[PDB]
Amino acid sequence: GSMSLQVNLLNNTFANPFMNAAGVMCTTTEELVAMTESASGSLVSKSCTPALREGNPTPRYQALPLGSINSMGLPNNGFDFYLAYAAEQHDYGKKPLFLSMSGLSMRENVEMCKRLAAVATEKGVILELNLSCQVAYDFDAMRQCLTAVSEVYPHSFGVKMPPYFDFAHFDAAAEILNEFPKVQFITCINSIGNGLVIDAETESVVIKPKQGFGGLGGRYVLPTALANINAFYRRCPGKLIFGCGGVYTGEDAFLHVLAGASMVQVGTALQEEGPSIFERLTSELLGVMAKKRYQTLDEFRGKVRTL
Amino acid sequence: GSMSLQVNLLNNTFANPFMNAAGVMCTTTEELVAMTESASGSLVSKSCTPALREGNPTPRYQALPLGSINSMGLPNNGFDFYLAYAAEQHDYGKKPLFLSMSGLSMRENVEMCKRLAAVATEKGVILELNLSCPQVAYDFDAMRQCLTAVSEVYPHSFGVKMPPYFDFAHFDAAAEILNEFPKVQFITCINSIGNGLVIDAETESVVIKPKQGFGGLGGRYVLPTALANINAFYRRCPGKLIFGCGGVYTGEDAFLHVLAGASMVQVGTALQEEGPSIFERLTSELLGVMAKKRYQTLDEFRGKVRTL
Ligand SMILES: Cc1cc2nc3c(=O)[nH]c(=O)nc-3n(C[C@H](O)[C@H](O)[C@H](O)COP(=O)(O)O)c2cc1C
Ligand SMILES: Cc1cc2nc3c(=O)[nH]c(=O)nc-3n(C[C@H](O)[C@H](O)[C@H](O)COP(=O)(O)O)c2cc1C
Ligand SMILES: O=C(O)c1[nH]c(=O)[nH]c(=O)c1[N+](=O)[O-]
Ligand SMILES: O=C(O)c1[nH]c(=O)[nH]c(=O)c1[N+](=O)[O-]
Repeated sequence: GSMSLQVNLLNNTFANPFMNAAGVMCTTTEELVAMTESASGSLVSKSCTPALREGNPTPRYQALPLGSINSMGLPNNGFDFYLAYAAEQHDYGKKPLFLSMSGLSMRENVEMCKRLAAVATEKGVILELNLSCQVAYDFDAMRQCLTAVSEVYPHSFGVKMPPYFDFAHFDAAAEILNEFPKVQFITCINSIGNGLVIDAETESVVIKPKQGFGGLGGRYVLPTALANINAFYRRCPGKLIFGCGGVYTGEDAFLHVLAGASMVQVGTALQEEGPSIFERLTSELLGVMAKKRYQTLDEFRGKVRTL
Repeated sequence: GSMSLQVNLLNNTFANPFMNAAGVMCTTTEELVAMTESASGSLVSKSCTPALREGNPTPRYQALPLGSINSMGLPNNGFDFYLAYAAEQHDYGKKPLFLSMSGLSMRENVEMCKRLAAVATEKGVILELNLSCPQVAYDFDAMRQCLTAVSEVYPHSFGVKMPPYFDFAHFDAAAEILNEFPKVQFITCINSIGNGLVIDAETESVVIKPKQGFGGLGGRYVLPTALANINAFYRRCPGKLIFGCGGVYTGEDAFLHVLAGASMVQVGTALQEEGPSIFERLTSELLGVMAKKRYQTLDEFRGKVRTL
């Protein structure tokens, strides 16, 4: 049986659906290069602000048996850096590039988008707009953010969404997203926000910022991620869903795709394993498909059976 | 060292902080009796509606390696039934009783509370008002109005069962509302992480029937969210007690709930999977944890989680 993890979307061809989750292993040149050199089908740069940010005091990330918790504080090299990477450095012959943007205000997103436009046009970098860096838990702030970006940014882009936890919210968020035809992918999900990990041995939290509260990733978040992927897969039929959350194995990735994911992003697992993980994941996902007699992702994407 | 899991709150003494989570093993008489006969410090009856509800088509619960997912649909024997249990059958000599209430409207809650009042007065049953039934607690206006309406007609302290929140803006907003109501003397954090979707890779299907497979997550999945909420509310509602609920499988998990601020610790998924004998193991495990850590009482470390 001939098989393929190839994905075609956004006027690009991807060798496989895998890419890093924004913020994981994608902050520095070396990381971006490592992601480019990896087996991943794509990569996305660390969510950027107009200027570099040191981020939060450490420890600000902690790997856990069931995932991770982090309150990084948006450390990044600043927009110029990621723009320059996209404009001059990235080898688009190897794989497409997503640039994650997380302006701390509408104005910042507008100004970065205005500059990104030309690089997107010339080089084909694709914006993933981080709406979940809060913003998308305020549907008005979300609408305004998307409106502003859509107004100034003359390309399709995607949005990185925080998880929602009820249909009213799935419906409200989809309704808004569907109002913006430039939003051509939706990445579900960012962390499950503000969990609190307590180490029983130390009787303390495990990250320093925010009294130990931080975003959960990893095994914790898989059913929430699947819920969100599928929810928006159903509710935004005009749009692609990128899955993100709880992917450690080809099998997990298979679940993302069944739920409706086109690309599958890997955060916590990648953080722990390094970009070699993509060789394992592609292999595993092919293995899963082989055992299940699938040849292409199209054959089961979004086809999760309900009862 | 002499150690105690005793908890004292709302004019009651509890042998230990453990109780079932509302909805787990507390729907029928047999279940309520078993929970009463168990080693638990307390119990709470299945969230009730004014009339019986058969709930959702099955399968509507699935135990999972990392917890559970359910969309039960509020199956319950109806308020009269739980009121009768509280009025006539429950052995208060054994342990205090909580009655979970989940009217589908403000009016329903008001009408039940009107009737619950006398029984609370007479027998000392304590209301846990479910504001997170699959959503009042994700609508702050509704929440305030609901608490106002209930507070108007219910002349007793009670607690509220909250859904998890996921940011400080919501912890603040929720806490601000709850702090407006002095009758709200405890807050139970948390109900399920709502509307997860479990997909069985083997069957390529969801695992519960209602709502296209979407359902509330419990168990290991939810512990850091539960701890976050417990602690968030513990911090923001200093005049209230927090009951922890979410992801408790061991005395160590319970120790974490208490460290985060919990007074009572509710056990849902783990209890579903192990039955009420779990309470002997949990009390034993928590005591063991405390002995190792040189704590004698829950007071000593409740809410004392160290930040960096
Ligand atoms: C250390 C770390 C940094 C992250 N940085 C970003 C980021 O910059 N932008 C973003 O949209 N998400 C960021 N995330 C969230 C991830 O992109 C992903 O949504 C989340 O971790 C769930 O995926 P996982 O379960 O594979 O970890 C970060 C997560 C981690 C753990
Ligand atoms: C089968 C089942 C039924 C439940 N029924 C109720 C209920 O009637 N009222 C309520 O407030 N919560 C209900 N819950 C939520 C639990 O009370 C608890 O908030 C949640 O499961 C998290 O606890 P856990 O991790 O120990 O399962 C139910 C949960 C399960 C799994
Ligand atoms: O703190 C982070 O960098 C972070 N952590 C996350 O888990 N998700 C994010 O979106 C972000 N962010 O700021 O873009
Ligand atoms: O569907 C349930 O019974 C259920 N399941 C939960 O996980 N939480 C609830 O509050 C409720 N409820 O209706 O009261």
